[PDB]
Amino acid sequence: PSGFNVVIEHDSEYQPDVKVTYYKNSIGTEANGFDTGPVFGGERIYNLASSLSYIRNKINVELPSVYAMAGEVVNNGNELLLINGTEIMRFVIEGATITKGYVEKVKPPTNLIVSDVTSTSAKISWENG
Amino acid sequence: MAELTKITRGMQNGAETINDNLNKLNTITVQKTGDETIAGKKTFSGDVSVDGDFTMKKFADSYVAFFANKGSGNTVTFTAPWDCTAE
Repeated sequence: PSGFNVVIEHDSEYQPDVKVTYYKNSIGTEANGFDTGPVFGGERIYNLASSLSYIRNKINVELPSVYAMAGEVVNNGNELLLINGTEIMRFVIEGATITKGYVEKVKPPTNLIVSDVTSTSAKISWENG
Repeated sequence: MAELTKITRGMQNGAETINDNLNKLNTITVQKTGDETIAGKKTFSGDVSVDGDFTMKKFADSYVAFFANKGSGNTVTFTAPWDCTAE
């Protein structure tokens, strides 16, 4: 929909910052085993532009739809890693500890409309995320 | 001395084996700081100086020797225990 959304659950009662990077063939992600890639340690690191929004204990990292990828989620507490083969999308939190992280699958409803409103009732209608 | 697992191109858990080898080296090595306990026979080729409090077990057994004649007291005959200076 709006984009590709990665949820980061943390222990802060506030709004931790998140910095997103992307890189291929870092140590342990090479297809033919350790150091079988074209640039040992990892190829070009790209900074990914994110739009962040917050609720208590949950950061929602909205990235452009073009970056959308599958993959294993690794939680290292200081950083979250979205590993898809050779590709890694790295999320670095500031001022909190990552509790759990995941690509948002169950997404919140959207076009909320109040119709047929009377003194005693109203009808709420929406659209799936 | 320590048993490290070989790091080869194409190996399976490269990052994890490098981490374990670094951790092995870090915990088995004698370091230039902090209080430690060192096992094994340590032979020093060069000079050794102890600025702090040097402790050695059995100094008089190790470095001094007393030999005297019981039955006569004029002629002491003995086999030197180590390279020494006599008084």
